[PDB]
Amino acid sequence: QGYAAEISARRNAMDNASKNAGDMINRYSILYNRTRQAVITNELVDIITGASSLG
Amino acid sequence: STPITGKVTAVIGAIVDVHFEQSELPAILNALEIKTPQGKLVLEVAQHLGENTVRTIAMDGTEGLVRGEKVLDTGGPISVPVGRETLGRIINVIGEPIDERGPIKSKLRKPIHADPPSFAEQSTSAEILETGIKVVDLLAPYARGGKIGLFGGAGVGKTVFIQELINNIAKAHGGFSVFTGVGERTREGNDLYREMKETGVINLEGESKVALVFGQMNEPPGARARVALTGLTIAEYFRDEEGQDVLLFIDNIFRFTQAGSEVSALLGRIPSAVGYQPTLATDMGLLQERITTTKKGSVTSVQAVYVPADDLTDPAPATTFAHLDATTVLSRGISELGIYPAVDPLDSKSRLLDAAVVGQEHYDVASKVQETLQTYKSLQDIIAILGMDELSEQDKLTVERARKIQRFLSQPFAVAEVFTGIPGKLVRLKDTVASFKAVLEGKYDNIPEHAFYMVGGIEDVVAKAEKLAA
Amino acid sequence: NLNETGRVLAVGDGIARVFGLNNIQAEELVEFSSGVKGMALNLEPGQVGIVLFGSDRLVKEGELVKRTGNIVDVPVGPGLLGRVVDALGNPIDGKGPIDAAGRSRAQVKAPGILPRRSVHEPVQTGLKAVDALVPIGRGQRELIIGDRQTGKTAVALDTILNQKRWNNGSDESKKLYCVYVAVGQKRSTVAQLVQTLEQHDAMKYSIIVAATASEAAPLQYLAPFTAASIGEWFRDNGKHALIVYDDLSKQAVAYRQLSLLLRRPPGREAYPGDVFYLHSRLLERAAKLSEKEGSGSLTALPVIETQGGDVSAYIPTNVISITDGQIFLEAELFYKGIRPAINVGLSVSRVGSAAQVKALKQVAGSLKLFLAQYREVAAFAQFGSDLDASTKQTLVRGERLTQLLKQNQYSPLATEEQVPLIYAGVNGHLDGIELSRIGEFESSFLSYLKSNHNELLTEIREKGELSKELLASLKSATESFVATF
Amino acid sequence: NLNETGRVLAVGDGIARVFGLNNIQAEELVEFSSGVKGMALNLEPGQVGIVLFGSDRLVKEGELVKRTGNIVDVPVGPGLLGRVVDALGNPIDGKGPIDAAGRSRAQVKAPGILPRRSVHEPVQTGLKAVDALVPIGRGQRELIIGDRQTGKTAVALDTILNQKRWNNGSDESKKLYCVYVAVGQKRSTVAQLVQTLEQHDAMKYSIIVAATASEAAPLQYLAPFTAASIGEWFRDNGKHALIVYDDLSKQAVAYRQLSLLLRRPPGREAYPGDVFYLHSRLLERAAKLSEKEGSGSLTALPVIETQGGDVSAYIPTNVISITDGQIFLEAELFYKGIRPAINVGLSVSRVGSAAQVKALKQVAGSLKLFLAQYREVAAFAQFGSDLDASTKQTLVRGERLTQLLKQNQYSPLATEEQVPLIYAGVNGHLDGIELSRIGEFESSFLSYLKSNHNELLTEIREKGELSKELLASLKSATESFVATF
Ligand SMILES: Nc1ncnc2c1ncn2[C@@H]1O[C@H](COP(=O)(O)OP(=O)(O)OP(=O)(O)O)[C@@H](O)[C@H]1O
Ligand SMILES: Nc1ncnc2c1ncn2[C@@H]1O[C@H](COP(=O)(O)OP(=O)(O)OP(=O)(O)O)[C@@H](O)[C@H]1O
Ligand SMILES: Nc1ncnc2c1ncn2[C@@H]1O[C@H](COP(=O)(O)OP(=O)(O)O)[C@@H](O)[C@H]1O
Ligand SMILES: [Mg+2]
Ligand SMILES: [Mg+2]
Ligand SMILES: [Mg+2]
Repeated sequence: QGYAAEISARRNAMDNASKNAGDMINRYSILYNRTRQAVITNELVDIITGASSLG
Repeated sequence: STPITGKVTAVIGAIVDVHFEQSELPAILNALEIKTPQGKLVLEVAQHLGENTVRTIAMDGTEGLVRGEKVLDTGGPISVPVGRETLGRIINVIGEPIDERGPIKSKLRKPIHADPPSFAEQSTSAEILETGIKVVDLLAPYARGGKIGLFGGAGVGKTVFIQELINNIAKAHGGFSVFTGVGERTREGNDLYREMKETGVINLEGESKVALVFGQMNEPPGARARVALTGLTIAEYFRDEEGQDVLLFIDNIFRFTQAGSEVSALLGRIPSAVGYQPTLATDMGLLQERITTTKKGSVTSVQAVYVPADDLTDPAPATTFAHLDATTVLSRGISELGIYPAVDPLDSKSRLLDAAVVGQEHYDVASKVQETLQTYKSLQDIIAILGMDELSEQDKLTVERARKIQRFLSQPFAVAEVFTGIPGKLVRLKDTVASFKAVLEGKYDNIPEHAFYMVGGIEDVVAKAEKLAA
Repeated sequence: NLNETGRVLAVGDGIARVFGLNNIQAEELVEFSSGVKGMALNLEPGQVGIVLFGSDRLVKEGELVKRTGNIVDVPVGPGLLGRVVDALGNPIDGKGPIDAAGRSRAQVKAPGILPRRSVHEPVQTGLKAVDALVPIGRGQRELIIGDRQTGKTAVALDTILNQKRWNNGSDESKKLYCVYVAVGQKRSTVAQLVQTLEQHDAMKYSIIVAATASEAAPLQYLAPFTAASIGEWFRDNGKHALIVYDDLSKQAVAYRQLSLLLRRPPGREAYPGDVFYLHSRLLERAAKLSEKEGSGSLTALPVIETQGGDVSAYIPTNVISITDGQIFLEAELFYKGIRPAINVGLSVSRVGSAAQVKALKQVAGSLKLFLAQYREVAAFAQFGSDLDASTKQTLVRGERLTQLLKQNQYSPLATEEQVPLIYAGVNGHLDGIELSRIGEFESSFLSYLKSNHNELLTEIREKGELSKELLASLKSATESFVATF
Repeated sequence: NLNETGRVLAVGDGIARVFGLNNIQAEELVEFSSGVKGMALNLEPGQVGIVLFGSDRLVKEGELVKRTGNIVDVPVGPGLLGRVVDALGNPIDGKGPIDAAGRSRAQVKAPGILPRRSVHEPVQTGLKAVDALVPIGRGQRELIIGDRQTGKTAVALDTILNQKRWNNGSDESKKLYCVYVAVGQKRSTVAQLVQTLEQHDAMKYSIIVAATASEAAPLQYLAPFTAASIGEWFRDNGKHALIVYDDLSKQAVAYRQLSLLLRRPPGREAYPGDVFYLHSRLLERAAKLSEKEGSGSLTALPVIETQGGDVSAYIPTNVISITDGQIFLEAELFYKGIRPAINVGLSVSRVGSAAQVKALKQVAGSLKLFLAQYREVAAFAQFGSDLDASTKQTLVRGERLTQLLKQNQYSPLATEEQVPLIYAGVNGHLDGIELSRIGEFESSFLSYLKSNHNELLTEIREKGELSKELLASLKSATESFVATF
């Protein structure tokens, strides 16, 4: 009887874990954008600064 | 003699501008000389800005150049010594002896710059090359007369690796070898020169079977960008004129691009993506094309590649893959575990990885080992989140094996004996395949994992497992 | 003269700026005193920027240069077949002078909106995982995108070899001439690639446009267009030609180099704005001409190399946007054993069944389903037997269906040999068989049919369809072999 | 007229375009009418680019300029010992003129390939975590990379303090002179550092070179190079030297400033193309010389400042590639109580045991390997599952070894005091002791030997190795103490 109570709790434990971990993914995935865009803009700045070189 | 005089007009870093007279301009890729009290500062033509002005690249320290010193046109690209005369001697980029052995008596002087062999001259081979390293001979075996690449971040084991190859191929090779140090620790050369004497490869009062070309990192951007060519030229000679097997060791090849990357900005080149110069693919190309086997002679090349920030997406490493037949990628994630040489079994591939080359039996055993190590890495998310007990009977049995094979790939090198304390061990390919085969069949599921860590032949595994039990 | 001639003002970086030629055309070729040729891409009021096809060591200051009055042109026609030429179109194999039936400009305008037809002629690659899952069509632009050392060339390479089934035949509207475009590859590789097609008798209908890495940048720039025309020839004359660009990634790098050295505006990742106009003006050249135009067709299989699966990069995004489907390949899938590692999940084809044999379509419509549900329930396979029977059934199929797609290299199979394997897989006649013997199953099964049910195979090859009679006859022959097994 | 003189055309931001000077050399020192000196880096026909060592509010258009005729050099010799000089080598401590024996240039060629010796001489850093895991060797360059406020300087500083054990001696070949190179730091800090050295009578064998932030960019740039020449001196006269750069990260920023201002095109993140060549021709200058040369040597402890723990950065990677290993320091380990926070996982020494003391080499063989297993077990016990005897045994010891490595700043420990502690650790005599006890255990155990078993400490010290007899006594001395209390 106390085995049927573990599975029941463990079924709830991993349910919220998937919800938190899952929702955590929708948060880091946003940080992956701003960080992707940052690298694209930064690499672009050196390219422009190397060409804007005059006297 | 009828030399062409010139005069320096600008000096910026490793970039020197000379102003010649009309009708007296030297073509691109021509050497120049400027007399100094200390020595000679060779220059190399790069561009023609116009108005009788040429831009060169300082082959040495630019400090001490006076606005308008008279430069002497060499009349041709940098000349390096060739022939068996260069055997057993150390040579810099300019082709001058730097071992205190007096002048190098060469019958010929061939320019460092030359065109790549013709598509017609290209000769394909399928012969295999036996080194003695299990993880290699079993997975990605090197080809005789082929191009090898040793990829790896900083402190992974690229040097020790290439050093062992010399301790197992060079003596065992009835031909000639050429080592070229490009952008590395001057001290590593020293130890090398010392070992070549002690092994017997280089004899000061006798015969030698290898030449030495160094253009280390202490040298300016000019030198490190052409030292690779200097040593290539000496190899190529034994290739066509001598018509015999030759071992070319380059370390490191990444400095070739980098060095050029430093000066590209000063030569008025708009920096390409990642800061590298636009002329990356071509330069990296005009070097690898020359390093190859023709119908005149065979050349086995072992080039160690550096990986900036352990990033393989970097242009420098990325471009180099296409110029290699056998690639031996080293992962830092493998070093940290203590398993060495930190060779990545999945990412490392080879050309001779074919049944019709290494044998049918050899291919199957190699493929099984790869699939085992893959599933292992695939279950890494379960072995930490659910334990080992949750795995199935087929899984646990595989996992254990994957751990044994993994540790079984490690091998003690006689070169890094000072690091491991264990005497080097050279395993034969014929025994190597027979070893894993046996382990794949489960014939040693009783033996402990620690009995496969840092072990040569399969016999030693059983011997070790028995010595521990005592 | 000053109008037909010019003086070199400055030379370097494989680009020399000349003064004069006040009547020179855009992108026109020119010839220097030394012998090396080049083409002017930039036409400035004062000077003219001209790229080099050879070392800049030959070109000096003040040197004289004269016009050629001709734009980049390459000789086309059926004489090239079995030869190996460079970007310009000269011989490099040493088999003598080429016999072309005319020339065509490197730059040709793509067929208009009206002179085309919906692709309907399948391009059998001989790859089970391809012809079953991602069907390719004559005139389609299917992209072979994937990381390094994944099996991108394998896909194309097998395709070419799988053409001996029709090219050695008599009918022309059935054949398919193959044009491979080596860009940025070392000579050693090309010499081998060629040597493989020969040991298989494929050079008989293959054209190699080699553009080694040591060659000047512009060569690697013109290679794809050069080869493009060569194949269009076949297309215009009412035939079928398959051209594989391996790889466009290297081409862009070359072009970037020229553009930067010429001091043109640098964009994302140092690529000029016209980089997209480059590939779009290349891929759109391949299509399916209508009945009035000649019903001719030109298929394109462009190859793109990603850096760690990053399909979001600049170049890849451009190519993927233009093509009509991808054959995404992953190294990981390769390690597991699944070879060729064609990620069914990503690999797609916009044309689809439109260009696939109905004989295989009748057994492939469902194969995309099972595999689809298999990728979803793939995590369960790692857990104990506590899995219900419903999901378990999926695992039984997937393991086996995935094991069937595994096809050795250099071993293409005709449709007549694919259908029998797919039909036995879909219904589930292998579920009872061990997942270790699936390999030998294909061998012994094919040999069986070719000795006892040869009449069935030959009817599928000719008709190309499966009638209710065959569906029953094929099932009976299968259940018989599975039984005796 | 203008051959030896020149008139200023423009001036600002520490840069001065002077006209004339058609006989000045490359990188030659010059003097303006104001009194302020300068350095010529850009040689052009029109004008000469010069960088100022001082403020530029004094230079004005049309001012006279004179040349020195000599390359920027600095005074060298024993005299500097205990003195605090600046880039140029002038006294800034206020204790009289610098009595130098010779003068050497700033830029000196690295020692030859022929005149070298493999590193075999240890460098007692007094840090157990260091001398046990990543030993230093006379002639190598051990990096000290880490974020701000971690303990980079600490490692270096303690080293100098530890040298007092031999510098007060009579033997020369055993001593080790120290050269601290403050770059980018504020005068406040430098003052406090030099104060601390004196509080330990460590200033007498120490030379300090100051290049505070306030000074001109060219000073911060030249500081390390001149400072190196100072140390090279001992290396040549058959003595041993120990230079510490702190930090090259600032030096590159400085050198970046001259480039940008001299209108020199930037590479990545504005750093000059040859930024690598900045640290390469610096670190290579330190190495072990041949017996013919004097058996002299120069050790280097470069310091770098990462941002957010990002070692993948531009400058750091440039230096990691040159240095013979690195002592990674993590902020996170510092709070956890690991002080000094040396990450063994990432800290390595390329010279390895060759440099380590022979005695200490025996007691700790696979210790680094064991600490690797500890982190392996420590991460796996995170699951919250029970552990067997094996995984808990190593977990017990591995946890205490990490606690034994913790050592307080300003507290260098001799070799005779490190061996015993490590001995009792690797074996397993601490396993049966509580964690918060390891602390006082160290001090108590030492006091025990210094009182009773002092003979052994004297043998380990002189011999430097462990004999069959010495192990016996040492074994019994350990067990006897464990029984006590
Ligand atoms: N279908 C296959 N069956 C077995 N082996 C294969 C198959 N396809 C590829 N290989 C293996 O792949 C290797 C080369 O792969 P491939 O040339 O297809 O990748 P690629 O796209 O050309 O990568 P790269 O860009 O490096 O050329 C060979 O060593 C060969 O063993
Ligand atoms: N071994 C140690 N034990 C305890 N605290 C320490 C130790 N070493 C250094 N610290 C503390 O860390 C702080 C900063 O140390 P340290 O000066 O070594 O950092 P740093 O690397 O020099 O940073 P910065 O370069 O900014 O000066 C000091 O306040 C000091 O008290
Ligand atoms: N066979 C080996 N076993 C264990 N460690 C090794 C082995 N070979 C090299 N190493 C480690 O790698 C270090 C040297 O790295 P190196 O070969 O210079 O790498 P890189 O090519 O990245 O500079 C040595 O200090 C040693 O610790
Ligand atoms: Mg190395
Ligand atoms: Mg390919
Ligand atoms: Mg500090």
